[PDB]
Amino acid sequence: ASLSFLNRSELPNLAYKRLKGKTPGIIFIPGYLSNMNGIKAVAVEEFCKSLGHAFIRFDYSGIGSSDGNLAECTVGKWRKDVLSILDDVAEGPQILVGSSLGGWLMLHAAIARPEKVIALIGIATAADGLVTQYHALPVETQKEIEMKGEWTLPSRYNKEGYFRIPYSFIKEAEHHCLLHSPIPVTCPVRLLHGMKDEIVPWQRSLQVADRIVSPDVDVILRKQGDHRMKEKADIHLLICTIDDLIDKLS
Amino acid sequence: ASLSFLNRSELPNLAYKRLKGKTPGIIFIPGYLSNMNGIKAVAVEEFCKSLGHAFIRFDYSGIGSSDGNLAECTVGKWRKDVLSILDDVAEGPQILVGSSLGGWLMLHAAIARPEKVIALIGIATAADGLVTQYHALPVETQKEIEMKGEWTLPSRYNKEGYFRIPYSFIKEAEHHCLLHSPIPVTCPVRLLHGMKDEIVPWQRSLQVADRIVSPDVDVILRKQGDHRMKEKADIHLLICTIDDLIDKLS
Amino acid sequence: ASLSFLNRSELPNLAYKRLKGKTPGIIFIPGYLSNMNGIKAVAVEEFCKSLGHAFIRFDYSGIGSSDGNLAECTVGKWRKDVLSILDDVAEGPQILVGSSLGGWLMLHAAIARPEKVIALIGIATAADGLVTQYHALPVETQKEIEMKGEWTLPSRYNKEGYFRIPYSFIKEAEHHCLLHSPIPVTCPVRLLHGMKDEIVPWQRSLQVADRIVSPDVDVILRKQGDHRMKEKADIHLLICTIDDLIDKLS
Ligand SMILES: [Sr+2]
Ligand SMILES: [Sr+2]
Ligand SMILES: [Sr+2]
Ligand SMILES: [Sr+2]
Ligand SMILES: [Sr+2]
Ligand SMILES: [Sr+2]
Ligand SMILES: [Sr+2]
Ligand SMILES: [Sr+2]
Ligand SMILES: [Sr+2]
Ligand SMILES: [Sr+2]
Ligand SMILES: [Sr+2]
Ligand SMILES: [Sr+2]
Repeated sequence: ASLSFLNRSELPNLAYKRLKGKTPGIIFIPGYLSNMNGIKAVAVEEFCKSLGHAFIRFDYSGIGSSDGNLAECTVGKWRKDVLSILDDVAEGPQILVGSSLGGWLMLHAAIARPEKVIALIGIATAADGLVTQYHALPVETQKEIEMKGEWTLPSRYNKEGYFRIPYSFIKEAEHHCLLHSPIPVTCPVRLLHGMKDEIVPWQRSLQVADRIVSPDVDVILRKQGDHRMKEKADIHLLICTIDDLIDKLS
Repeated sequence: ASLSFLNRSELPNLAYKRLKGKTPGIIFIPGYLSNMNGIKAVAVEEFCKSLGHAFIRFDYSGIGSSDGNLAECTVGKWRKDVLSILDDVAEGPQILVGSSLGGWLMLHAAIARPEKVIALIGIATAADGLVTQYHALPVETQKEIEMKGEWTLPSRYNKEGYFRIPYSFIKEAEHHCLLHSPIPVTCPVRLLHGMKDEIVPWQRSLQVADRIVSPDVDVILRKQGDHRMKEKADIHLLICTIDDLIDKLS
Repeated sequence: ASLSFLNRSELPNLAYKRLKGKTPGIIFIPGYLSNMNGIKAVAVEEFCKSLGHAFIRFDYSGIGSSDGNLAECTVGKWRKDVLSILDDVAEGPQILVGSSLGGWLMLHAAIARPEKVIALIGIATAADGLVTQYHALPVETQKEIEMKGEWTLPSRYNKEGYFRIPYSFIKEAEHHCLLHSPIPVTCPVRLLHGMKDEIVPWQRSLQVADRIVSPDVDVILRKQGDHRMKEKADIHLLICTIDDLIDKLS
């Protein structure tokens, strides 16, 4: 699909690619600092094309082809980005497919738009992101990060291109945490997670499943899966999950 | 009712006329290139005045008293116009009355706002507008329109003041077609159609009725009715339909 | 909580104070010309802090720390202010606590956002405000106010700092009256009212209760309560009402 832009007033314009077709549509919500051109996004687009269903992928504010100053971006702004795509680009019932951060944000979207969002598929769902890990750190480290103004990440995160996080970003993200309360999502949910995920522990998907009020939640745990879940077999699992969900919803 | 304007940010301001009264209110959504001063709109306003119910009529972007450059208007922009009236002017439960294009757009509005829209009445509902006819044309004609950049309409459309349509407008309108999928409208629907309609075939209303998920859909076919459905007897049918629906909803 | 601002496009920015915590959150909607620093608002914030629940208080356009020209403010604009806080600041399920005008506006908010608003608590709910009293006045007085352009209020209103009201404000407020129709609120509602309220008669809360479609409405009438309901015992009643409702909703 070719490049379009959503004009927003007093918020940065968002770049997106849209495929015409049947509803329910699919919206792909990417991972942290990921643009819409990744392996999973493109694979989901090609599957929707073969099924004849509508599809949207897009770039967060500050990322890829979208407008915005990445230095000022926050989880809260990216949450509103998802809502802008859902409200102003998508029409009719939608299945959300969210990777990592995108899985955190798809939950917010389903809470906010319970009529329009008819199912959720998460991949390595990063609910409550790094706020969880920040608050598990010893208090002295928490005060060191605050004084420094940034958290320099453990080396395992460097393998994915993550290195530093501002203190202000962590504190803003606290407003968007969900695991301290029931998650009022009432639609079907499928949560895929690799058990060798070194960024988001697989147990996070079980915590999300437990908090979701919907009784219809499955967690699919892949023994040798890592955080990106983009090997050929992992793409096949994602496509099968989408195909089975569309069938069930029909 | 006297003339008011809805201020929108980075979208053209919309002209509307609003009558105070009881809810459910009625919103009249006009036909293609029709302003809010037509026979049916004024008749519905007078009926709501006699019943004591709230009522809104308005002009699409680019039309009548509204702002906007008509040359840049699209079905997608007019869809958002309807949503702007429903969100920013109307308060409480609404019955939508849509004529021609307005009947296509009322479906979008009910899909998008299922809590607020409590019933639909369509008149010569132009679901999927002229996209249907464009794609039924032979392929060579489709390429001729694309090369020319406009579709010069069959003469029968000239009788209503329709002559030419840009290719770009047709392709944008493809994003808003509904008949390829279930239409997730769950409220009562009444679809009036003249069987001698030379612009939108009466069978279109049966197709819409079949796709609507709501079990409560009636199609009223008037043997000698034409596209505008504005003879005195057709106005009486419309008012009776509104009155009977308000009674049923009470 | 410390002072934040909601940026709105082509509407005045709103000042608010937000407390992080569990959902359901609470939003306090203040009385006419009241800022967010009143006794009840602060008491509800302290209770939410002790319970660990999220909380928002805010200033209407034109009031307190918010932007806006108070001379141009209307009930309709303040209604949209409430919706802006609910949409753009609050996340997840909310209990609305509305005092006086705020109780009128919380009803609008629950009508407009039936998924997000999960309960209502009103204090001296001023449904249909002073429109009711204006239209009970003799016709000659109504024409005198119209010619003068303002209504100089009975002296009993002066005790609360209310003196004059523009005619234009009264007529705009007619658009937001609710008691002429069923009130399509479907959540639990608790309406507190002092029987010695000289500003809003206690019977107004019974009228609201009767019009609300929800079967789950209680009216709590305090024999010696006045309009502000801010004595220590009235604060205790409000906190107990919130605590009992959160328990019931859990
Ligand atoms: Sr812009
Ligand atoms: Sr850039
Ligand atoms: Sr800790
Ligand atoms: Sr299969
Ligand atoms: Sr404007
Ligand atoms: Sr013009
Ligand atoms: Sr064809
Ligand atoms: Sr009758
Ligand atoms: Sr602004
Ligand atoms: Sr000021
Ligand atoms: Sr009277
Ligand atoms: Sr107790």
